[PDB]
Amino acid sequence: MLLKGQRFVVTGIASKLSIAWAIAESLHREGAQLILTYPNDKIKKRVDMAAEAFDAVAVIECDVGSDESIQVCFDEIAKHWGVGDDKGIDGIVHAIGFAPADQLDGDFTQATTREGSQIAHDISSYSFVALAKAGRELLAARQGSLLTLTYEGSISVLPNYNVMGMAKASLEASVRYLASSLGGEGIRVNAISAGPIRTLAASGIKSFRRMLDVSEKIAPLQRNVSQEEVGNAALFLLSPWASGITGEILFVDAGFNTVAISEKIMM
Amino acid sequence: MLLKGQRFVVTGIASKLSIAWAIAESLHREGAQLILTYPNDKIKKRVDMAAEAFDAVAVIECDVGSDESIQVCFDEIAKHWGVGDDKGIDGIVHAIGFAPADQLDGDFTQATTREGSQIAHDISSYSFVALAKAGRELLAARQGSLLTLTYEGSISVLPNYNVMGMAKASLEASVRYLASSLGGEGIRVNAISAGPIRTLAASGIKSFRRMLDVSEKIAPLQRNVSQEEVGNAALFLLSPWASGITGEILFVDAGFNTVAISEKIMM
Amino acid sequence: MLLKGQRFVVTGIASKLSIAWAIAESLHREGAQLILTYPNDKIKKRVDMAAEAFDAVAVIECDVGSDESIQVCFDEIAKHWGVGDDKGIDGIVHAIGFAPADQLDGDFTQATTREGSQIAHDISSYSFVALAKAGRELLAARQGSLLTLTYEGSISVLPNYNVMGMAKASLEASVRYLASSLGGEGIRVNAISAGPIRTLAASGIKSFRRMLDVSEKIAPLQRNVSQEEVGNAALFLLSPWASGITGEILFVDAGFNTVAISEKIMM
Amino acid sequence: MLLKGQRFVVTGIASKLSIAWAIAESLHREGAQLILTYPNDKIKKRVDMAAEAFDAVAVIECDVGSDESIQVCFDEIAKHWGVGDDKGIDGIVHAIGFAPADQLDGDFTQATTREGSQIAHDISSYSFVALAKAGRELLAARQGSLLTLTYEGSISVLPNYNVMGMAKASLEASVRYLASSLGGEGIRVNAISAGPIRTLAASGIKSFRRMLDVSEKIAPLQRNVSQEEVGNAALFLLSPWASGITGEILFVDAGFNTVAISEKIMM
Ligand SMILES: NC(=O)c1ccc[n+]([C@@H]2O[C@H](COP(=O)([O-])OP(=O)(O)OC[C@H]3O[C@@H](n4cnc5c(N)ncnc54)[C@H](O)[C@@H]3O)[C@@H](O)[C@H]2O)c1
Ligand SMILES: NC(=O)c1ccc[n+]([C@@H]2O[C@H](COP(=O)([O-])OP(=O)(O)OC[C@H]3O[C@@H](n4cnc5c(N)ncnc54)[C@H](O)[C@@H]3O)[C@@H](O)[C@H]2O)c1
Ligand SMILES: NC(=O)c1ccc[n+]([C@@H]2O[C@H](COP(=O)([O-])OP(=O)(O)OC[C@H]3O[C@@H](n4cnc5c(N)ncnc54)[C@H](O)[C@@H]3O)[C@@H](O)[C@H]2O)c1
Ligand SMILES: NC(=O)c1ccc[n+]([C@@H]2O[C@H](COP(=O)([O-])OP(=O)(O)OC[C@H]3O[C@@H](n4cnc5c(N)ncnc54)[C@H](O)[C@@H]3O)[C@@H](O)[C@H]2O)c1
Ligand SMILES: [Ca+2]
Ligand SMILES: [Ca+2]
Repeated sequence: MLLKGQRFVVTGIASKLSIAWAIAESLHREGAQLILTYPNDKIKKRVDMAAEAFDAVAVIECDVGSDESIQVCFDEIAKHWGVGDDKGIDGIVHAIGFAPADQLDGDFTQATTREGSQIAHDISSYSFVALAKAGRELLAARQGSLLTLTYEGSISVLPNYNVMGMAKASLEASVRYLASSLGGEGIRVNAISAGPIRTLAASGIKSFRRMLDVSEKIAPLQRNVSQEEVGNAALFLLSPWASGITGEILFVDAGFNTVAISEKIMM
Repeated sequence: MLLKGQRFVVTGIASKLSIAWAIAESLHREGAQLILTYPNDKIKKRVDMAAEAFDAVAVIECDVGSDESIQVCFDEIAKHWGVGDDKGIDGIVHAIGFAPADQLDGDFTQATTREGSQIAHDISSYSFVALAKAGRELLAARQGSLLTLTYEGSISVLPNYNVMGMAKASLEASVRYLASSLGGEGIRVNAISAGPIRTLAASGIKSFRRMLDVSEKIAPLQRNVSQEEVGNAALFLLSPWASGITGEILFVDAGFNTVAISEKIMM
Repeated sequence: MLLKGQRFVVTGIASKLSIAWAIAESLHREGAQLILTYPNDKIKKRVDMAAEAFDAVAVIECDVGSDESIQVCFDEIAKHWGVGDDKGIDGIVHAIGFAPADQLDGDFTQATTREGSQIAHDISSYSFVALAKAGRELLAARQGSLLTLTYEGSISVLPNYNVMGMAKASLEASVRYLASSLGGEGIRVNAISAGPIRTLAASGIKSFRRMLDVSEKIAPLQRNVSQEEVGNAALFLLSPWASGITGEILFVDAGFNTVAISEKIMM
Repeated sequence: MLLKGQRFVVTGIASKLSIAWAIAESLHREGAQLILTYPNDKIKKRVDMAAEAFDAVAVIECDVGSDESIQVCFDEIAKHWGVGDDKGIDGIVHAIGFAPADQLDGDFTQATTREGSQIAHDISSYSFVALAKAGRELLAARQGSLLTLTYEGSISVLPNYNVMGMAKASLEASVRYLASSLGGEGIRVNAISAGPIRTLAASGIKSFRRMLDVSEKIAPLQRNVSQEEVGNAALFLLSPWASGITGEILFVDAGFNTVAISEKIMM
């Protein structure tokens, strides 16, 4: 229905719990054709299953740490989607972040290192600019959009978020800059700031479970959001319904970012 | 399809050019049942035509300047929508603003008066709280949402916007407060900040046309948004797709709010 | 020293605990001449003592609820400060807020009334515009500045803050508008957003003491600010040192506004 | 007077036009002892002259691109300022930014490269964290503060600012994180967002002069700020007067950041 005959490149699918899986899901449900990318061979398995679940046009390798990797990915994409009068792409989904585990443990000042910061910014922030660069002509040809996933750590302190907070502030700046750079070609650029999501994996970590729990206690809706809530918001922003929207950070966080002190917290 | 069997109260329809008409339109298109309200008898005509175009369950009077007017409106609504096991309302749309014309002419300090400010805040800002108050039980019964329309004048100066800027900052605060007050009942509260819209009427005013033109010159997409772009974004926020979103200000302004100085402006 | 021969009008002194007392204090310490205003006869006593402590040029009545009251106040001020070649005023301090007590108790939606909102906006927000209006010519003559006191409730929910949150968002909009309206005459307009202050009175209220305590627990400096911290920041903004600053909201809140979830809160 | 017997480490002095020169100046004027740092041997000359003008305790090398360079700098500083019962430092001033010239020319997407972004973030953003790290114990011992210089490009697009916009969003995130990490030791962390400054050098570049000119046209005070305005604001934030302030971005930009469309711009 809504995305009939529209084409999307989705990155960052690591598994069934990935927000990007849910994004892929929402897009497929609405009639879209997908190419999915994978960073390495060990993650390739989970991507293939997504390929299966959603009838993926193609599954292409893409390490956003490698400009060469990105270039060849977009070359491959050109051959499915860059030939004919109907050439182009309707969206690119960036759902990639990484910081060395040791950057995110305890005191920001003690834990943050020159290299970890460099890596965090490269993979989490520059990579979006990199995909914008490689996708420009295809997106331009269908006036399609770019979408990234961010987080409130950028503008508000949360413990152990650390250098990812810096990397996300950076990525949100890139949203604004790209929207200015690309809007002349009718390409929209947007971000969703997802709330903390209770996953299987995440619930594993005492400190993470704790953060999830104060979240629910602060958030107006008195819960954490689900992946599907984020996927449907993403669906919206990638859809013709969002044609008037560029440069937006859309919070899908059950209202967390708007509270200073909740009544529930007062004890 | 998307809003099949869902019920919405839409205010602020003054004519075919009204953003609220386009909102009503988007909601109907997706299968929704509408009650439309009108402030006075002279505006009633335009509302009726909307009633016609969209098969309105009902057309009820509602002056958001009168608590009594609002109460009786919601009494009337109770009789269509507050009986049965399926009782309740899926959304309320607030698309009402007013300031005395003389508040909005030239120097903010010279032009702003105690009474005009009072009127601007009452009709433009308190009225949303007022509808929240009267709608609480119906919204609560279907976990539905509230939606208002705002503008960037709240946080950024634009000439002659004046006391509406203050009134809109207020209204956006009310979005945050209501989201906190109501979220425990599963009621979402959100706002769209629309960009300047080129209408027939508006194009009439030299000073307005001028503001429209610098807008297009600043905005990344190099245009002003259409009512339908705002109606579809509203559709989204009122829909189950937006179930993870409360407290949001969603800009539908073709990216204006994100620019400081455009390259086009540099001359 | 720093404010030798400079003249300030200070409002909002209700007692020794008032932030405005501390502001007056900082200004006097640095060599400034003060006129202090009082709203009513019962508050006049505390103002007089301030007059005593700081060698006030004059003590004039000023109910910011009355345009007539404000006009005559500025007439009186004209006679001390509006004659000679050295005519004018270096600053006006607005430290006035009020909402009916019943507006600020429990559920925002249940508690907020049309009239309380109206009163909150009138006294807390419009009054600053009103003083700007009456002071324009005097400020213009010495290129002096306006300063108001706000609070984070405007942009972030805190319980029972309610309609003052709306009133403060409004007042901060007025800061931006006034800065635009008045800057052509070299008049600066700024605000301080004070953190919660532990006073004698305030510590009286269980709910207030509780809010103070979560504050200290969230704030980076692990304490609440003192009146004197706010008075010295105010001193700065009213001083020639702040000649490049207009339109600013300066947070003096020991860093509260920047935290989402503190480590101390995590239990 | 105000900073009698207080000690500051100032970085980023490149010449007499440097904002950091003006900062040094303001600090000295108020009775402070300075150590100044230099990045390389060719810049060392301008630093020495500052050493002369302000009676610098010491002039130490510090390339914020080298962790080793930073460590040894703080070792040297320890020997002047880390011995005795009065050991410690009252402030550290970070006034360092760099991006490869080619990152800042034309289309953000075309011009931005993986390496330029990496370099911009390393020198402009991580370096502040690096100084925080090395200075922690000295600052802790006198409960002193850190101060950085930023710019509105972080949150609002300006042409050719590009990857520095991203780097500055990052640096402002670091301000928030550091304020949280360090506040327990009574160390404040703040930033000034300076407006565009008309310098000799800068006026040289057609595109820069143009940006300066639209600035003056947009800014409420109808001018650009001077270095001395920034130095005095810095003086304030480094002073005991600012003891209640941490995590702040203080705009010293003559009100630019608050305008959307000026009346002067409307043509
Ligand atoms: N889960 C949450 O609580 C939450 C909340 C807000 C923001 N986010 C953001 O959502 C995004 C997606 O998170 P997620 O939970 O779906 O999984 P995630 O955190 O694993 O997202 C990162 C993804 O990028 C991939 N990736 C890592 N390095 C790569 C490289 N060099 N090249 C290519 N791909 C690489 C990973 O394999 C993974 O698929 C992230 O950017 C995250 O910051 C998540
Ligand atoms: N058009 C734009 O450029 C633009 C941009 C941003 C924001 N907005 C906002 O969008 C909203 C809708 O604007 P619009 O262009 O559709 O028309 P509008 O500006 O006429 O919206 C006001 C509506 O409220 C109604 N109304 C006024 N007083 C009332 C009262 N006392 N009781 C009940 N209803 C009353 C009016 O009749 C009208 O239908 C407004 O709040 C406006 O501030 C519009
Ligand atoms: N104390 C805090 O925790 C805190 C924190 C942030 C913001 N603030 C703001 O600081 C400002 C000063 O607060 P405060 O603690 O010094 O005392 P306050 O809250 O009593 O400030 C209000 C002052 O205005 C006066 N006033 C009230 N109605 C008036 C009228 N009609 N005309 C003239 N004057 C009138 C009052 O008598 C009083 O002096 C307020 O605006 C408050 O919102 C205070
Ligand atoms: N001038 C403006 O218009 C303006 C406006 C807003 C922000 N700012 C910010 O103010 C700060 C100071 O700018 P400025 O105009 O005084 O001069 P600048 O732009 O030259 O500031 C950079 C300084 O850092 C030094 N530096 C560069 N690489 C270094 C390294 N590897 N190690 C150590 N030092 C290094 C430079 O030599 C110079 O002294 C910058 O961070 C800039 O972004 C300036
Ligand atoms: Ca937004
Ligand atoms: Ca600020």
